[PDB]
Amino acid sequence: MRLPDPYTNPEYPGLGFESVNLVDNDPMIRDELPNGKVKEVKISAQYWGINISYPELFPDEYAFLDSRLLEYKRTGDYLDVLLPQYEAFRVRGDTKSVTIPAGQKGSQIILNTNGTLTGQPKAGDLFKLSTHPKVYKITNFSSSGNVWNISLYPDLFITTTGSEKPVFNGILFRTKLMNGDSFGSTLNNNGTYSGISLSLRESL
Amino acid sequence: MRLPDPYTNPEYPGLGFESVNLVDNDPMIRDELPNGKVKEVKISAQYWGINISYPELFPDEYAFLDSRLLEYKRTGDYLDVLLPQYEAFRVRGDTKSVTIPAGQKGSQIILNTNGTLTGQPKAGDLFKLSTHPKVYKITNFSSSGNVWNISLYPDLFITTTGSEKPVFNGILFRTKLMNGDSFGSTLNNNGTYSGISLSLRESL
Amino acid sequence: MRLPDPYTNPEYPGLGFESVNLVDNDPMIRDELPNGKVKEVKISAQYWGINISYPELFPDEYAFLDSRLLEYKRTGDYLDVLLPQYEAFRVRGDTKSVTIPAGQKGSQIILNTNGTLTGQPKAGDLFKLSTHPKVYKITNFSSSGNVWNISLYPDLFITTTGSEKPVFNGILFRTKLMNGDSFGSTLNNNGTYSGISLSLRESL
Amino acid sequence: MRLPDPYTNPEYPGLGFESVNLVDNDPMIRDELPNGKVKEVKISAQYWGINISYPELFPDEYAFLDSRLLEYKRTGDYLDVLLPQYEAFRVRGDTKSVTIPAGQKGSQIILNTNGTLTGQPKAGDLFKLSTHPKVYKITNFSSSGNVWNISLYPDLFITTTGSEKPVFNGILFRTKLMNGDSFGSTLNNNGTYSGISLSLRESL
Amino acid sequence: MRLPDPYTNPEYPGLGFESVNLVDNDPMIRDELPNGKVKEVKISAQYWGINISYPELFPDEYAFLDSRLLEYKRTGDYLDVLLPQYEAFRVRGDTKSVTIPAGQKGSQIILNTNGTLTGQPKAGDLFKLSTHPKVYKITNFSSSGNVWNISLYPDLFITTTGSEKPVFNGILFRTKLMNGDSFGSTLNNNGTYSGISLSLRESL
Amino acid sequence: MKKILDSAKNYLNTHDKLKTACLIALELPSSSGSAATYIYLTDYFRDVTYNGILYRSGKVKSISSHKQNRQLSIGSLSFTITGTAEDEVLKLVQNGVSFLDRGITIHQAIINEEGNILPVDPDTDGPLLFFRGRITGGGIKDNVNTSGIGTSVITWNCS
Amino acid sequence: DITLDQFPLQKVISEAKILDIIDESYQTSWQPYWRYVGWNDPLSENRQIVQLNTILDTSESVFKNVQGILESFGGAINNLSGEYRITVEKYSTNPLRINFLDTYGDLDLSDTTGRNKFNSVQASLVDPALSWKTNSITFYNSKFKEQDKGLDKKLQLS
Repeated sequence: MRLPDPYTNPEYPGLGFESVNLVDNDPMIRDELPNGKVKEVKISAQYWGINISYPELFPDEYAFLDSRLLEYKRTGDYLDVLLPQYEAFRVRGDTKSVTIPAGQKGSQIILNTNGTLTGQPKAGDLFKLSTHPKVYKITNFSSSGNVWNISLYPDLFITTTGSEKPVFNGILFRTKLMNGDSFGSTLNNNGTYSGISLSLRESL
Repeated sequence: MRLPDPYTNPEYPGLGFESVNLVDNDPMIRDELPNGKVKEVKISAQYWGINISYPELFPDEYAFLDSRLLEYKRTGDYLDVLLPQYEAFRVRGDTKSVTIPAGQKGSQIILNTNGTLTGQPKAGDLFKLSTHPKVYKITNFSSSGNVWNISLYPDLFITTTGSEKPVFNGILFRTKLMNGDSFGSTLNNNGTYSGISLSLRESL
Repeated sequence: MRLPDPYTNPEYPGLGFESVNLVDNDPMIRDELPNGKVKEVKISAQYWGINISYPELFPDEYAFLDSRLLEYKRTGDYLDVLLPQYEAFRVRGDTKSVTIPAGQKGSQIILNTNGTLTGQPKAGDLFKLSTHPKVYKITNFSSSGNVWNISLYPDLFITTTGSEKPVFNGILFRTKLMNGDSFGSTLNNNGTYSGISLSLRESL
Repeated sequence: MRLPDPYTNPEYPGLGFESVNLVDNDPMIRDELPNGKVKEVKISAQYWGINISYPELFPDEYAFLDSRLLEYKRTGDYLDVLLPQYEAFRVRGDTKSVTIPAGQKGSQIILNTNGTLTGQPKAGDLFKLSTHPKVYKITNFSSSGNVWNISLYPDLFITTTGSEKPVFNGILFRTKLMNGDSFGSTLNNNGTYSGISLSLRESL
Repeated sequence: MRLPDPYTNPEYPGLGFESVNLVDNDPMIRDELPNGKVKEVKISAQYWGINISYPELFPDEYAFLDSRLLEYKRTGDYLDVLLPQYEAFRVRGDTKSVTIPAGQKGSQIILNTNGTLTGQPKAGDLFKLSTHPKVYKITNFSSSGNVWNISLYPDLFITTTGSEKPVFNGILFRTKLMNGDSFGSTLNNNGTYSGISLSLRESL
Repeated sequence: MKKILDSAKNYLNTHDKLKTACLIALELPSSSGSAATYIYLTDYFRDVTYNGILYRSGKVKSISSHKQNRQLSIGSLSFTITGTAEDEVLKLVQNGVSFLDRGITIHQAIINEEGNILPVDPDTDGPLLFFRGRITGGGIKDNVNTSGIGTSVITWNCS
Repeated sequence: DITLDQFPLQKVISEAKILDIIDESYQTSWQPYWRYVGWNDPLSENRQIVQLNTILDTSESVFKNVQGILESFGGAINNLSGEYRITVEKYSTNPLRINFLDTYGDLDLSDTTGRNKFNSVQASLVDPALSWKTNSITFYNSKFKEQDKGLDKKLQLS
């Protein structure tokens, strides 16, 4: 649904984010042996927790924000957030001709590119597979001219069908309000709605 | 009981709210699945929580406020609060010629007017049905001249009887105090009751 | 991994720590006897706890930091942190000719050199055996020219194999993140990722 | 071990104490009758709790502090603290010729001095028996020329064997770290180690 | 013990209290009846709680204070505190010829004097009987020349033996320390023990 | 009805701050059969000596409560000897010993200013007996938490 | 119904072989009723530890009958690894060498020694040498009772 951003619509400023917190929410079980070692087991999943805060909002901007958030609530669609932090627009070109092998799994994608992608991404850039919602952060990279492998931190929630395609640009976190339970906004004397903070979490 | 406002009787200025907080209380069931998906199902109700606070009140105006709140308490009738932030007096006209089909349900009311309404409601403007108490906020709008579609955030608690009519202006939240257990009124040295706040909940 | 530092790569300044806290975690059993004596028996391990904190990091520096930490997390390999406060470059020279007797144990290593090391280590300087991960601090020193005994804080977890060789500088704490459960990255209005702190513990 | 003090070595200033707390730790069971009386029973023991706080430390002073504390920790010996508060150097002389009767017990030591002790202690001056580590505070005094009575607050943890001798000067609290569990020191940007506080407790 | 005061020995100023808090501890049974009435039935005792706080104490004054408190603790005798706020030296004269009838009870003492007392006690002046420890406050007074009735707040714990004689000034609260479990003495850098406070309670 | 003596009655009524001490005369778990060897522990703090043996005072952190109603109920106590004393834990976990029998006698000595105030009228004027039972006991509980302090207590049961 | 596919046959056979380890205590010569004990053909070995002869009246319950057999030969049924894996009490020179440093921090010791250890035992058999009538076996021990303190304490069994 693309929660409103200045890129989306700049006529309402102040709907832009003043502090975004990507919480690497990674539920994991840790035991601390007397041997000295620590043992960790991965179950459950990873959900990038986005902790959004807004400044004071004039009635027009807050009315628009309520319009969009109520459209989110009465419908089942997921909130989509674009972070200006990682919109580096490297790589570029088109991604239709790039192919991924049959079944990849295991946190490394080895995708070969013929001539359709022109540009090496930097380690730390958000990466998404076209069919599966969740966005991955690249954490290493190596190329052999046409075939470059990409290492992802989350361990490939989807397997590979054989038609997966990278995106590398304009990837939006599917998110849902975790503050939907008590979503209030105080209208101060000043006429500006204050204390509108959003805690988002993915619904991959 | 219509909790008093300067609109009702203005000889006591300062009964107007200093801060209004519509807590969009949305009870539900959420499980953060190990897949990563967050699946939520909506049961119970969507009751608007109003958290009113007042400016410093002189003894006479707070005496009147005590009169009305205690007359609320001794009787069983619900407090009715009209929020001035949403009383924009759009739409306007009379609401007798407006009609609604037999049974709408499902958060979208398609109400047809002949010519009796002169003005488009805006997204985020409160909407109510005359027969049933609860207040709805409009989240989208579209018009075809005589028949315009109106989308509501709460999913239409009551089904349509076929004789319900909108209000669009001066709509009152049936509410009950949740501070009636222990209500405090401190008389400052300066002669003003200070920090009087009310916490309200619909009793739809 | 050699958690990135200005020593490893200085193009990103600000990756250096602004506060390093070696928590001398020394678990044990203590009973405050009714006699008045305190008897302590030491089991488990003496693992150095590092609580690293960072200055405000610009997006590129924290992007590189996320890369390295996420390639950590997806892999099972350990973090290696080189503390600059203890890297005095004392001792110096080469450590190949340094010999250690068969089995020392008991927190005192009597390591002998021919002439290959030129410099006396000082009390409070970190010390490590090449084969075993954990890092020891030196608490006393004495020399006989070619044979000098070294007293260590931890009671020599590994017994000497007979081929152990000291390092004395550039020793890396094999450690694991204890904050990877939920890692927060707030981008301030000013554009700097601020208050990024890491809490570490060895995995000896 | 003689925890470092300016008297021991003043070339490292700032290792002098800035606030010493003698916690008169007297575990004792108290019952409050409805009769009005309070009934208390003395079991367990009394340990003087010393709460040491240090200022910011430059690397040399903190390196020395680590050297001494690590040599304390790796060894079984007990930390010794001299309090400048009570080093009054009254009494004076020697204590070899003074003798104590066979078995005293019960919080009074009735010792006679022939000609070797010249000076009457003031009530409130620390007192110790030569053989038993713990430190007693005098709380009253009375003399008959050669024989003077001494009353102690802690009730004579050791009995008297007949060769016990007073000290009256240069007495040291045998103490152990109660902060050895998590003993860390943050090295700030300034280059100074801060937040080094010691909580000590006797090991009589 | 007559806890030391400037009245007892003025050579140590600052032993006077900087804040005295007579906590009128009144144990009872209270039921907040559903009728609305609150019923109070008094059992146990009405013990005056004194929470003494001290100004900045130089080492010699606190050395003497420790002497007296520790000779308190090693012995079983109660602490006696004379409150200067109530030592107005009213009444005055001698109390030997003051007579009291056989058994008074019931919180009203009618004590008759011939001419030996010259001065009317005021409501709020502490009152005590010579034989029994407890201290009473006078809440009303009325005189008939030689016979005047005196009403006490506590209801005369001891019944009258027939030889009781009032004191009216210089009356000492039999008290026991409730802070002897962990009693702390921080020495400020300035050389003064700061924030020394005592919490006391009667042991009638 | 233990007569407690009038002297002890007066002391208990007046003194109001009495230093209680328990005298535990344990009988050592011994194997292969021999004369009984007794370890004499006391709670207190100094070394309280009653009628001969010295009653060492470096162990026994706490003693349980002696709960016994008007029904024969296997009246049971439980010591708490510190598990950092090598000697006691060694006597606990040595393989070969059996201690079905072996009396435990606890004397709750009311310490005077200087050495026990002579209650128990029939017995030589010393402390009241407290358990005088047999040892059917458990053992160690160790914790050694990696974070910090761990505890270790010998829970000597006796009934 | 247990389908016989939930059992691992190899360790079942191993534990069965553990049961029938020869007991070089008695001799077949002195068994008068050699046959009605339940072994055929004298000469053969037949001296096996735990030679139980069972009646399972099928009116009590499955649970109680199975636990009765387990108490009889000594053991337990353990579907831990998904297979039932009927184990029995045993001694072996290849155990696991678990050091305390490996496990974790907590370590409880609980000597239930007052109630659960004994010096003499008494048993109750349905002896074929008594025309299937109850028979009693008792011991005493000079080592055990002298270890105790000369206290009489009998284990009782049937």
